[PDB]
Amino acid sequence: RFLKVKNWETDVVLTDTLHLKSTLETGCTEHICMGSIMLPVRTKDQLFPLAKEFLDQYYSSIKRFGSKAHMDRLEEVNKEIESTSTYQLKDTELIYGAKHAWRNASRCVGRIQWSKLQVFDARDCTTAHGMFNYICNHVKYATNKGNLRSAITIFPQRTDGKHDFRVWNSQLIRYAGYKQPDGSTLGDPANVQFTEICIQQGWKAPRGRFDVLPLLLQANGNDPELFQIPPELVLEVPIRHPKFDWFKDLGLKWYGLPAVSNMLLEIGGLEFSACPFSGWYMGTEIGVRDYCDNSRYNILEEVAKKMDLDMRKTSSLWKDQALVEINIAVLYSFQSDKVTIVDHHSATESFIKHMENEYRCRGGCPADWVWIVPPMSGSITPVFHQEMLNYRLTPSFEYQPDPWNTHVWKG
Amino acid sequence: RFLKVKNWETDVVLTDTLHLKSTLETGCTEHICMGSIMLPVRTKDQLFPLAKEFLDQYYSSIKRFGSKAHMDRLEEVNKEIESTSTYQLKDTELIYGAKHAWRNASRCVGRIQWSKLQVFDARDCTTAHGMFNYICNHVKYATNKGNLRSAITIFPQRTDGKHDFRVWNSQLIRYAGYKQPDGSTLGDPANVQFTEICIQQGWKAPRGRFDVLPLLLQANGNDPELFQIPPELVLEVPIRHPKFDWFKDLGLKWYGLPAVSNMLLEIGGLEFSACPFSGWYMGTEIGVRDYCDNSRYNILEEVAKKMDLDMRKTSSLWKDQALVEINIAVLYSFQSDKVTIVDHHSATESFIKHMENEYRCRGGCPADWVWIVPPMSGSITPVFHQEMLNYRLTPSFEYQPDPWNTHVW
Ligand code: HEM
Ligand code: HEM
Ligand SMILES: Cc1cc(N)nc(C[C@@H]2CNC[C@@H]2OCCNCC(F)(F)c2ccccc2)c1
Ligand SMILES: Cc1cc(N)nc(C[C@@H]2CNC[C@@H]2OCCNCC(F)(F)c2ccccc2)c1
Ligand SMILES: C[C@H](O)[C@H](O)[C@H]1CNc2nc(N)[nH]c(=O)c2N1
Ligand SMILES: C[C@H](O)[C@H](O)[C@H]1CNc2nc(N)[nH]c(=O)c2N1
Ligand SMILES: [Zn+2]
Repeated sequence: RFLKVKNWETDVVLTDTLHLKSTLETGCTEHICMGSIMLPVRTKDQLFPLAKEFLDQYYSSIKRFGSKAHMDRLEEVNKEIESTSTYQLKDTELIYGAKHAWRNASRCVGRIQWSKLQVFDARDCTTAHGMFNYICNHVKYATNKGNLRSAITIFPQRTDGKHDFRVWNSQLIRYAGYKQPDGSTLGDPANVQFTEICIQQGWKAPRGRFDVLPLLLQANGNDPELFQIPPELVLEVPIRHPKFDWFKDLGLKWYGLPAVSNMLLEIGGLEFSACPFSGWYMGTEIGVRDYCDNSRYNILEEVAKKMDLDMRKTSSLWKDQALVEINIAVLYSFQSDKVTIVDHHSATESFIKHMENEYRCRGGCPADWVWIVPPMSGSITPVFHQEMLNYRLTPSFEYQPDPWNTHVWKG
Repeated sequence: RFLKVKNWETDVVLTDTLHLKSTLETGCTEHICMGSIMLPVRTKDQLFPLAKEFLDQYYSSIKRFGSKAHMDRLEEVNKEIESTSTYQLKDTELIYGAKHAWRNASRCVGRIQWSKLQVFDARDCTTAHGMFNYICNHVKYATNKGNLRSAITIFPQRTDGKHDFRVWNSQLIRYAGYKQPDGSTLGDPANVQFTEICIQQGWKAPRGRFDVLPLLLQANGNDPELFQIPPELVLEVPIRHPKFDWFKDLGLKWYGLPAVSNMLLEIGGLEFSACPFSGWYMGTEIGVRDYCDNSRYNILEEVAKKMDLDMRKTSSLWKDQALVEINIAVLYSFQSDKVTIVDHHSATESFIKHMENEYRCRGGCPADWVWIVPPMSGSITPVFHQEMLNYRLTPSFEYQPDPWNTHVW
């Protein structure tokens, strides 16, 4: 079967065949679409088909499908599963697997970059201190003094689910949030719960607006341990505006390295519960979401006050005007400090070229429109006008619940 | 089977039970989501369960479910379908059905208004000339000198499908588009094909940038005929900016009355193929889509130039800056001329309030996030942060293909 998608701006029609390789469920049915819902141990039995499907994909990718090496590896993995109940990936397979999880990540607008990914194999890690060292090296490598390089660090896979490696932080670098007795929040309101956990675990909180959180690291199912990232490894950018000299005195800054650390990487049926990965920012992540969400730093009012906008009616579009200036400021600040960043126009235009290439060479590109369209100026980006098909391919990144909800405290 | 939707800004969680009454298919499956795809006669046998499902909901709405009058009407409609192959709605049922088609319109952000809809029953209409009169009266009533009022006009239902009433136009009021001898497009590029059909049917085109198209009306399955809406019934607004004196020199205008005329209204299995309806604009429709879509009036570049912005690099956000100014100018111009308009902040706030009402009083609210979130400033409106379930309830409005594909002349 063939599914078609149309671009309503160009009339370009693309044909998807890749969706035929999708196995997992979307949340949608013939009767209900869950496209805007954020959240819509294996037996030997379920594991070998998953392993075989992956190894088949891997061996096809290297043009060795059906070779003796391919058949030998199937046999090897089969024997390993029957005897030890799991199996280990070759380094080559792990690299291919991590690259493909990114390539398959339907919510990721940055996927033109997918084949350029530095994979740090941390499967020999055994302790939280060991995890800390690996994560420091990842941060330093990926940061590269502002010339950011995409990377992922992969810690040992799940075994019985009682020995999980987990990074408790949702991102390697984030700022603390402190709920005040008067109900106001200091710093990032998104990180209040996690900040409270770190404090409980013994973190001495500076209690300012931009305190870099410590890492909370769980190795081998043990209780998590606290570590502070060396400050000299945390590259930050003070935010200023090219025309407005008062913008700097808002006191804003942000970190240069966006690094997701709470997702689960599935490759060949194996589950990597700790697999922090990083790229570089699209400006709107910071200027639209982190700064302007009512739920986050919420700076729109203060910015519009300083611009002397007419704020007595929403129809002056004061929020929209202030929003644009804040995003100009973020991009300008990053560019001026020589820290990699991409604007939403550039990123979406590159995504469309990536997606067309994928349709030609792969027969599709699963994409989640709700996430791919930027949170400002949607329809002046080419992705707004592009029909997309969302489906789930493996290898994959999956959301997993926060560890504090499920962790068995050892004491 | 009982489903939750969470607002990620406020943490409010609502439980949807209404989706279990949903009937039609979405285009999605367990393997593939088609949420971003724009486009994802009845026999006696198919018609009666549709009639019954509708009449049950109707009698329930007026708290007379299972009453003698409920059973009597079901009986009456059954007899009528068996004997005549179709049936006629009572005026009360027609009004109820049209209001609920709007209530069920998952792509409509303006549904807080759904119960205030003026329904014009045009089922007695028999000719294209009659259609034109009804439409002028709708246009005049809905416009109301700029104080717009929501309205729908409902022409006769489909019979054997060879006698369809259709308005060939996609909206009652739209501007012509013409392909120019040097490859550019004058007017609205979206209307080039329809304008050619108008000219070849007789229309004398003025060949300007903002020529209101004539209506092409089809009655009783006949070949459509051309009528010009009286110019004095088409309220238009010159676009100016409150700060930029030069903005007026772009020579932009838009019409005040948005009136969708190409959809099919289904009520109780009955199909109203000509049912033009109108409300009032949300400003982004005009300022973001009509003016700034690359395939539409495409004015971003000219505005940005007049603002003297750095157009050399995307990262200066010149497109974004010009976009906001164009939308400020649309809203200002409508407001100054006392023509109803709503900004995207205000409209989305109202929709969230509407969703909460629908959840508490009805068990849910079908909504299509891809359409409901405005085409600019998505995440600074509250709908961006609201999970929505999309599902199809009847009575409904459905898109139908342009009739010039269907029509045999
Ligand atoms: C190279 C530059 C990259 C850019 C500009 C980029 C951009 C983005 C953006 C804007 C999002 C949506 C983020 C949000 O709204 O929270 C996203 C999501 C995502 N990205 Fe990329 N990304 C990049 C690199 C990467 C890399 C290296 C990986 C993994 C190897 C990756 C995997 C993902 C995944 C799994 C999601 C969904 C995240 C979630 O569900 O929370 N991205 N990306
Ligand atoms: C009274 C003020 C109204 C407002 C502010 C409003 C707002 C909107 C907007 C912004 C859209 C998306 C339009 C687009 O992007 O093309 C829409 C779609 C829609 N509206 Fe409403 N509307 C109003 C009245 C009505 C009425 C009176 C009806 C029916 C009686 C209605 C039914 C629909 C339908 C069926 C759609 C989807 C249209 C399509 O598929 O092309 N609306 N509305
Ligand atoms: C509920 C839920 C589900 C889910 N899948 N995901 C989340 C994290 C949310 C998504 N939206 C804001 C926040 O994500 C925060 C992290 N944003 C991505 C990034 F900046 F870290 C990044 C890393 C690497 C490359 C580019 C960018 C929550
Ligand atoms: C392909 C396709 C499918 C579909 N269902 N619909 C369309 C009309 C498109 C949608 N998006 C732009 C254009 O719609 C143009 C009409 N816009 C709505 C309105 F302005 F007429 C209006 C009426 C009443 C109240 C408020 C506003 C195309
Ligand atoms: C409810 C809705 O799905 C939710 O707010 C989504 C919308 N789109 C998004 N898109 C991106 N890139 N990141 C997000 O966090 C969200 N949030
Ligand atoms: C491909 C995508 O579905 C298409 O561009 C949609 C996106 N959201 C929209 N939303 C509204 N209100 N109107 C539209 O025409 C569209 N177009
Ligand atoms: Zn879906």
